[PDB]
Amino acid sequence: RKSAPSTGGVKKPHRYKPGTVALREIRRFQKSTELLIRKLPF
Amino acid sequence: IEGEVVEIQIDRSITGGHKQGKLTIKTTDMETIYELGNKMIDGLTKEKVLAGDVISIDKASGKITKLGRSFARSRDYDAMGADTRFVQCPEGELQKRKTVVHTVSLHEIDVINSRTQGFLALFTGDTGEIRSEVR
Amino acid sequence: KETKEVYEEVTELTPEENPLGGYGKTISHVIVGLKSAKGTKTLRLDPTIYESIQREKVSIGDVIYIEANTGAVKRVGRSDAYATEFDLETEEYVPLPKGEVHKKKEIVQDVTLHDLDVANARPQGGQDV
Amino acid sequence: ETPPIVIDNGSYEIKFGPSTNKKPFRALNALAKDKFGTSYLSNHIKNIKDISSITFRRPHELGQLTLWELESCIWDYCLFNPSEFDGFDLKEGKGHHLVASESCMTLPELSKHADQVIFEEYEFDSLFKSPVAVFVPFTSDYHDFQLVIDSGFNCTWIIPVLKGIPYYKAVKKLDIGGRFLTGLLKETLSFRHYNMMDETILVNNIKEQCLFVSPVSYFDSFKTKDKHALEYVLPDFQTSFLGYVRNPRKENVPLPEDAQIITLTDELFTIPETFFHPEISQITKPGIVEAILESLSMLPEIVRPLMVGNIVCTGGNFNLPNFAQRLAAELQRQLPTDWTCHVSVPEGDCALFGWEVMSQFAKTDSYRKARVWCTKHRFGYQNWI
Amino acid sequence: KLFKKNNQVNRVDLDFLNLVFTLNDKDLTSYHAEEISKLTCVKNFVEEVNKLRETNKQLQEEFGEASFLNFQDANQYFKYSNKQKLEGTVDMLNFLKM
Amino acid sequence: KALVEEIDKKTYNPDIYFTSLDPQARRYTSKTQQEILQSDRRFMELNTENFSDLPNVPTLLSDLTGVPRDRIESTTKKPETLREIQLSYKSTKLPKPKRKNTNRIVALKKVLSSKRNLHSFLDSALLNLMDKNVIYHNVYNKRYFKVLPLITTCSICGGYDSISSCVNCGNKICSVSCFKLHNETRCR
Ligand SMILES: Nc1ncnc2c1ncn2[C@@H]1O[C@H](COP(=O)(O)OP(=O)(O)O)[C@@H](O)[C@H]1O
Ligand code: BEF
Ligand SMILES: [Mg+2]
Ligand SMILES: [Zn+2]
Ligand SMILES: [Zn+2]
Repeated sequence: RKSAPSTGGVKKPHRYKPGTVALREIRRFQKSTELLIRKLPF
Repeated sequence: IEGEVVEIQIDRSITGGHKQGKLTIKTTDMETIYELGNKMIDGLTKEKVLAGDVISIDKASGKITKLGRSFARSRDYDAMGADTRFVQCPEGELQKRKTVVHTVSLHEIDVINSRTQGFLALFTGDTGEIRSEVR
Repeated sequence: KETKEVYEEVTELTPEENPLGGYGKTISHVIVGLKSAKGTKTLRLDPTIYESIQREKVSIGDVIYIEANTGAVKRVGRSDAYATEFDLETEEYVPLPKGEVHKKKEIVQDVTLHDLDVANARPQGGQDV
Repeated sequence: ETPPIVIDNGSYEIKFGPSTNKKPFRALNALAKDKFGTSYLSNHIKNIKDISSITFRRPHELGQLTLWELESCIWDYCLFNPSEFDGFDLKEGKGHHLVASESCMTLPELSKHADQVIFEEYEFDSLFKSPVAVFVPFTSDYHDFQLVIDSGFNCTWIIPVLKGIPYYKAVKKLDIGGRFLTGLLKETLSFRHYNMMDETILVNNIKEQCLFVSPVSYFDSFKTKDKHALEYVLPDFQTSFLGYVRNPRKENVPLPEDAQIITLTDELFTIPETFFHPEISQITKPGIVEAILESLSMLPEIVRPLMVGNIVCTGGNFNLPNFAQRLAAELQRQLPTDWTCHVSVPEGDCALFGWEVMSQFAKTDSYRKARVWCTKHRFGYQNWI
Repeated sequence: KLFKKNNQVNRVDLDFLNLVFTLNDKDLTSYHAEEISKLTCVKNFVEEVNKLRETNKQLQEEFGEASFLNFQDANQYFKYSNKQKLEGTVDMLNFLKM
Repeated sequence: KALVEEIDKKTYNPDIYFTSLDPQARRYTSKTQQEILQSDRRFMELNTENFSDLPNVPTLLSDLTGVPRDRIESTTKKPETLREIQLSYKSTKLPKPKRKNTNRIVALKKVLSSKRNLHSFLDSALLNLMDKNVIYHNVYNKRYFKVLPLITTCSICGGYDSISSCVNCGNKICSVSCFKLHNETRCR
């Protein structure tokens, strides 16, 4: 025989990306200018 | 190895092991902790070592050099009544291997070798015709 | 010239009793073991050597060389096998000897009769008067 | 056909070929489930250009071999394809003989099922299976008493052999094996560098090509690491998929391949030290020396020095350099002066050594005795206790 | 320390050679001296050194000075324990004759 | 020592003299399962060759060993094999018996299955191995730890010389900088 079933069908590489850039920016650039309450209520 | 100590831990013999010991030693820069060596309990109990003094240990010799008390903060150490010669400021790092240069003459060496305690003969002058083969 | 057979860590030690007499207490035998490098080997001996090694103040786990000629043994030191037993110590590290359990070596000595007769006349010993 | 096909069922590679050629062929036994949309056979994994996205399901696990479908597919792709493997052709094998290799820890159910699978799918008229240690006596002419170490891909084994027959009462196993060097190697590389994911061949080939085994202890290795360093370049997954070896004194290639030069001074020696002092790796494994001394202690004193007198090694764990002299120095210790031990380990290569051993065994009368209840008195190890 | 380090190498025991004899005076007579120094020299050790040379020959017939250990003495361990004793005891009796 | 010592007729403890000088809270010298649990967890990780498989590793070790995954993961940070062997090739293998159920399996389980798994293999009841482990591993004893147990080389800088241990974590440190950052960041 060989392999009658399978022969692939679905494969997908993924995971990470959104947080990597944020962490590299944080490590290579400090963070400041924190959140302020909405202007119109004040 | 030198550095200011805080207290000394000397324990007795119990079922689990030989003894218990954990010396915390402080300096100007960084402060850590070490453990006993069985013989070191006897070495530290030989003299009444006060807690919190700058004492140096050479593991190659094991000789305690109680140069002075722990400087640390002198607010509690402002009225010793002389003593310790203005203690000493801790140097920080502890792991140090410094060479010792000693100058001696041939007479001292041969006098030391001659008798059981040649230093006393050196300090008294009773060498008494040292033999040539030693020389 | 003279040849010498010497036996050189220590695996264990154990004495072996009723003296069958007016003596207080003793050991019929003493069995010990030496590690060395070229294989280990146990050793059976007389409580005299046990007494001598006790006077040498040697730990059970330690490196020991014992003289077969007369039985004189000195503390070689803390062997390298039991390194960093505690955080801080003072005993020498004494790397374990590389050789057979028992070793025979040839010794050649050059002396003068002047050393001989002064050695003969001068007394020796320990605590004797 | 008297000469059989020399099939060596191995977790990493299954050897095959006729019983006549002097060079056995290679075929990796694994599936490359590539995440990018493709799947490869047992011999289509070395020609792929993307590695940062893969997750394989090897048929061999910690216990035994599991994925029978993959094993059968690899078998029929290997034997029924003569173009890929020159000189390897067999259509059914009704009259062909077969030799198989498997671990000693095989369960009776596995033995029955596998032997029936062979007998029904391949219809081999005669066959014989035994652990790798049983081939050592076949090296009368065939030997009687040897001590065999089977440092397998899954688990390392200790086999005492008397009268050409294994002594399963004192058999010892130690899981420390292949499967593991790459483990702490990758863990240390990840701890000292950035985080790399979805890769299984970088660390394995790194171990295969640019590591060795602990000159004599941890001390020599951990100070001599600086002077004997080697900066293996990690193949950046954006453009590259395979790396090469570099050393500060014999630079093979000095060009930065996608930059990122990794300095491998430390952690060159961890796994080569877990074989004796796993406490460094924070694992409670005994070690190979403790296992062998325990097995010898269980063995009667009449037979103890005979097994230590002739030591042999089986498996690919000894392919890497700096292995024979360390084990020789170790066995020099432990054993007292009363009993003397002689080192006769194979010079490195062992899978091919076992292949040659079974090739020789196919040409002697030992194969004609226990050749085909089948898993009981011929493939069964109870008659050899 | 720099001096008392070669005593483990070049030390020679003059007492072992009986060269400190002056200190060993007040414990000995001669009626045992000559008698033992002759009897142990010839007749007490003729039955011992020759017997232990016979144990050397026994080792030789045992296995080729341990040459045929894994092929001849493989299945017999009692002869192994005889062979460990023979050469050791003959070397010890050589030490005894010295 | 100085002559004449004053004793207050209390304490009178010639050998004992300390208060704690701990900076360690717990009892290091005197009064486990965590060690063996982390050992088996990091051993299964030692089996794994993938970092993307690391999330899947606890599931595999829970399925293989049989211990619940949740408790092990919280604390620490072959019948099954026969099962997927049987279900793997349902279309090919034919499990037909040949009297094997009453001829060999008894002594087979006596000899091979005397210890069910690797954990039992390393702790066999036919002889002693844990005490053998302690005897061979001439590094540390059990229970009463008179040495304040510690760890390996410099974990950050990669240095080798002047190794020592931080007071709280016990994480080994060497030289400076890494000896300082592995103390400040790992100050527990
Ligand atoms: N480069 C290498 N370095 C270290 N070990 C290796 C290397 N290559 C292969 N090995 C080891 O050699 C072992 C050979 O095992 P094998 O004989 O296939 O086991 P089995 O006979 O049970 O199939 C593998 O399990 C792996 O542990
Ligand atoms: F399983 Be192996 F590498 F032979
Ligand atoms: Mg193999
Ligand atoms: Zn560091
Ligand atoms: Zn800490």
